[PDB]
Amino acid sequence: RTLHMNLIVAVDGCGGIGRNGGMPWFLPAEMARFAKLTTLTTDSGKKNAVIMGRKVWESIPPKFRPLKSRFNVVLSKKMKEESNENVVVARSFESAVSLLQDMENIETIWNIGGREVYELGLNSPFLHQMYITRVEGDFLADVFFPRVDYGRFIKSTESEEMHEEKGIKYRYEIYTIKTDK
Ligand SMILES: NC(=O)c1ccc[n+]([C@@H]2O[C@H](COP(=O)([O-])OP(=O)(O)OC[C@H]3O[C@@H](n4cnc5c(N)ncnc54)[C@H](OP(=O)(O)O)[C@@H]3O)[C@@H](O)[C@H]2O)c1
Ligand SMILES: Nc1nc(=O)c2c(Cc3ccc(C(=O)Nc4ccccc4C(=O)O)cc3)c[nH]c2[nH]1
Repeated sequence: RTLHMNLIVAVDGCGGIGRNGGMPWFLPAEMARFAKLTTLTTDSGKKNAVIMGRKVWESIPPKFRPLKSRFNVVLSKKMKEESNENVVVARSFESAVSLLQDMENIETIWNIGGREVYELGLNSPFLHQMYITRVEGDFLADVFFPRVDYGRFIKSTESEEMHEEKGIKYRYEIYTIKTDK
């Protein structure tokens, strides 16, 4: 085998995710949870995969650019091939998903996004869960999360407190596709 593609995103009050090619906020604790959720595997020795658009890859600091302990797939029609063994450039979403499903040591595909990547994942058969961090307020984003029918999902009822860093408040949400749930 089973292979799950889980989308992971942090949206503001207007569903915005990005502003001026970068993120509208800095939340170290939320980013630490992101790294944990996208890195940990039930079977050690197996790895997780992160599939991202070109602009997300460019928004990752070059010192951390190949996301450690995770196999990196970058969708791009323009970038040259990446010589690194942990990064691979895929020219289409279907080819990227096929390449990931071929690799046996990949446990879970974490769609970390870009709007087009989020939409493609939302239409993928491997779609399992959405891990949505809902941030309060309007950060005047220029790039947004795709429109999505939450009626396709079941919202997990675990107790979710409010979190706050640097006066920025947010809360975690987990949705599971109704086909699986
Ligand atoms: N808050 C969050 O959780 C969050 C998450 C992700 C991103 N963001 C923000 O949002 C922005 C990045 O997202 P974005 O939507 O602007 O861009 P993106 O999807 O990250 O990157 C777009 C690029 O990816 C490539 N691409 C996408 N789908 C493809 C496909 N099916 N086949 C081939 N190539 C494909 C193309 O590369 P070429 O241009 O080379 O063809 C395209 O121009 C930044 O502002 C970032 O900080 C925020
Ligand atoms: N929720 C949610 N938040 C996001 O920021 C986001 C992004 C963009 C992004 C994704 C990852 C990083 C990054 O390098 N992060 C880390 C930070 C500290 C320690 C380790 C890591 C690591 O992963 O190694 C930065 C930016 C895509 N999708 C997202 N979803």
